[PDB]
Amino acid sequence: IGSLSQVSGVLGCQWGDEGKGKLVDILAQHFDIVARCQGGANAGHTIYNSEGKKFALHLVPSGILNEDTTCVIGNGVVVHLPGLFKEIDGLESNGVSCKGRILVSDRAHLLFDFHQEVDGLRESELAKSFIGTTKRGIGPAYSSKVIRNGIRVGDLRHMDTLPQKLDLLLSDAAARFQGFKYTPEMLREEVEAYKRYADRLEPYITDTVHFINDSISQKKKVLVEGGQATMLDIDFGTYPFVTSSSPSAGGICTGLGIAPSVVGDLIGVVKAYTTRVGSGPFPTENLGTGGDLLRLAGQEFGTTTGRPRRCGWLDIVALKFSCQINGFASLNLTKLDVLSDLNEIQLGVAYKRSDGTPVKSFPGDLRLLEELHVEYEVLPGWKSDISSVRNYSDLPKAAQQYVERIEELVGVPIHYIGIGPGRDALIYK
Amino acid sequence: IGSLSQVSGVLGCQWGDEGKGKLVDILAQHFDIVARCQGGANAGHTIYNSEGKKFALHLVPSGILNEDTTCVIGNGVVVHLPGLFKEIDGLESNGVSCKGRILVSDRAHLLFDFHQEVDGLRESELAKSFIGTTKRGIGPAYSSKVIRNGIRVGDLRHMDTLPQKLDLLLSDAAARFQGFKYTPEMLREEVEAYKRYADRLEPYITDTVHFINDSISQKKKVLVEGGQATMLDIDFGTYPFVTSSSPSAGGICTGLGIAPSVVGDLIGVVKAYTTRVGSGPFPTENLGTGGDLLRLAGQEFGTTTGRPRRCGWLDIVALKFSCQINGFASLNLTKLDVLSDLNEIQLGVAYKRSDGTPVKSFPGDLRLLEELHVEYEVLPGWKSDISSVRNYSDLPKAAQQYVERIEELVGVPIHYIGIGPGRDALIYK
Ligand SMILES: Nc1nc2c(ncn2[C@@H]2O[C@H](COP(=O)(O)OP(=O)(O)O)[C@@H](O)[C@H]2O)c(=O)[nH]1
Ligand SMILES: Nc1nc2c(ncn2[C@@H]2O[C@H](COP(=O)(O)OP(=O)(O)O)[C@@H](O)[C@H]2O)c(=O)[nH]1
Repeated sequence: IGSLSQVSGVLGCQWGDEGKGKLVDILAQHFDIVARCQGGANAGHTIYNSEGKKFALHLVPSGILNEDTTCVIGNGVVVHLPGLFKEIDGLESNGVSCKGRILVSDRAHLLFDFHQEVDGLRESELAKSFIGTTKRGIGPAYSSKVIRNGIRVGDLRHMDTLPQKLDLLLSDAAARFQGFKYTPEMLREEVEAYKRYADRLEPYITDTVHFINDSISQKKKVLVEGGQATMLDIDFGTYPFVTSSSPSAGGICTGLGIAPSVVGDLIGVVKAYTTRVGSGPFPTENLGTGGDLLRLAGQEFGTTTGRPRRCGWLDIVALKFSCQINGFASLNLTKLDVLSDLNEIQLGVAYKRSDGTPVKSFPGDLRLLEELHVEYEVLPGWKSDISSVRNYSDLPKAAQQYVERIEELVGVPIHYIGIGPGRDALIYK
Repeated sequence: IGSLSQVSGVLGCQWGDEGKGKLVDILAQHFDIVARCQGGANAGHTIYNSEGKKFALHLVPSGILNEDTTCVIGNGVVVHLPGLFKEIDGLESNGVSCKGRILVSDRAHLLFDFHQEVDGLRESELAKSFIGTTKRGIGPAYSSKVIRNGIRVGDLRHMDTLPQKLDLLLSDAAARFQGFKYTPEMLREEVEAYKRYADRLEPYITDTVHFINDSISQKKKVLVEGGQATMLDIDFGTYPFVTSSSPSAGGICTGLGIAPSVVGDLIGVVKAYTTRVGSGPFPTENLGTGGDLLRLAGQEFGTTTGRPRRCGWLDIVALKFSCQINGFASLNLTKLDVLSDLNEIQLGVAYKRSDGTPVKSFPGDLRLLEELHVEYEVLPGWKSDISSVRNYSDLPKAAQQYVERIEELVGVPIHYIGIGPGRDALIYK
């Protein structure tokens, strides 16, 4: 743990809910800075302190629980101020003092209220391939960024031109969707509202790129927190069933201003099995007993909705893919304890076409991904409670073998084994 | 030169026309693969072969002149098929055989004809300050990618659904801009057109991610080609006066599927001074005779338009910035020969606010970037022709000192010095 590189990172290997939050929180004990690089409020990093208090971070980096840690919100992120403050409010009321510990990049883009209303207006137009995003507005935010008419955090320091920028964004949104209720009164609404936010955010705004780099040359330890998993990447994911950001290792560079040569060891958080929140390709998805079971044992339900999340077996093909894309040094096999009630465990060892020809690497073509079939391997499951095991060799032999099997197949070793939602529930290897 | 890492790369440090094309063409001799990772057709890499023929690449990687080199168009790119073929056509008629040498990623997005018409509709609609783009539609291309409704290269293998995707994109475009002439006839137009493109492009389409990665473990040499310069990066540039892609080192990872730990030595192409094609923040801009002379000796005029480009002194503040963002190993100081007529050469050494407070690092705030003033340094120029100098020590002492000074202020060594547009006009150090 203390042998990690000066600039380490934590990324997701599957489809989003691996359990990075827990890891970052545990790792932040030996890191000066914890910085998020991509995504937005769409997250939901759940952590439990030393006592057992349930903290569900969204924008604020998971390392916010460590008092001697400076949290940085990078440039690749899309901050929604109303929500950011609300998160800070309820964070300080629960103990953690966020004063001068949350550095918000001035190059990061502002996700506005209209961005959220606009995202949803497009959902009622989608066919059977609708996204799972409940009007969050991540797409529209990055849309504006790329178009180059979006507003950034540093733009809040020029309240004179802010209403001018606002008009355009709102004009674009009104011209597009007829359902968008746009009035000259609503323009003045967010202008006054964001003015208060601008005054409030002021102390927070800082040059992230400069800070990170300066800190790095100052020998300060930096732990980058992966927004989501790579299979949700805008490029390497299961397009179009992905997020608009870059959960990949590249997003650390583009989202923080760090050179590739500066990025150190990356730990890929892999769940003992797999899950997927929205719709789309899922090769190892189980729609029966084992599926309903993994969901209950892992409590794989929406936190805000309670909607059942798709469950399946650890996809080895999809995992080797994420391993090469990010070049992970180590892996964090989470939710191992979920497999404690399994008689026999399965692994998605290979892909093969309808016709029989083996599939090379994880394909980008959604169709081929929904046509092919998986070749499983069955490992003997241990049937004993393990949420109390602290050492490695104390683990049931069947469990050890499962871990060791994933390593043999993937090539990347596992140094972290999660066996419970607890902060202390982690087996080092 | 042969000491370069297995996976090298060449990126731009200023605002676009540094001279990478020349360099990649020169470096391609010792590389098995040359791959573009970001941007689109907006490029204009000019190169001269052994004889003196002027080749102006756009989409095809600059290493296309080397017969034993397989060019790869990564996934971060936005290919406009009509233009790509037109380029391949006029390329093969000029000698170079592109058969089985241009590998087009299946995960790359397709820049459509409507994307170009749409892009131009937003500039004429806007009042006052524009962008200065030739209406190539790079922005809208990435817009759709982010929105996740954009069509990719691999989607051409499913002609049955292709017309469905088209309708959405065109619907989005028509709903937004009233000026967009959309008819059910123009839909079928591009459908039949792109069917032909699909059949023709078929041989080219390959899994870029897999190819690159597999090739790399096979010990094949890969030279990544930087689209443009980092000061034009969507994040680290001078927003909103930047491109929609990531010309940064990160773009190599997100645009190719290469892990940061895999990316080797990056070479930063720096002009002996600075230029800027469009409008926007340009600290070192010289509106006097100094810029006039600088422009003429450098031939800084649009190739397609003939428009005069903004000229200035080598910005050290902007250069150190790009150097930390990409973490360059070496630099390629280009167009040195342009300063051969200069009595004295200046360097933008520091930034200072209106009140006097020093501006730490390169700022993101465009306003601050247009308010601050630059503190220059004046070095004695050599007044001799050097376009024929082959060895380093053969260069006038004043020239050597200029080179060594840039290395002292920046911290990154210069191993390549350009003294002419020629293929052979490069001094190694
Ligand atoms: N049962 C169990 N829960 C775990 C384990 N590791 C983490 N968790 C919990 O699983 C949930 C996954 O974390 P979440 O915040 O949703 O994932 P994130 O996407 O990385 O933010 C959290 O409630 C964790 O405390 C484990 O080994 N077993
Ligand atoms: N005088 C002079 N011209 C150069 C030198 N290096 C490159 N050039 C010219 O300027 C161009 C530089 O940018 P260009 O190729 O248009 O695109 P890039 O890919 O952004 O470099 C070259 O193609 C040459 O014609 C140099 O050392 N001296």
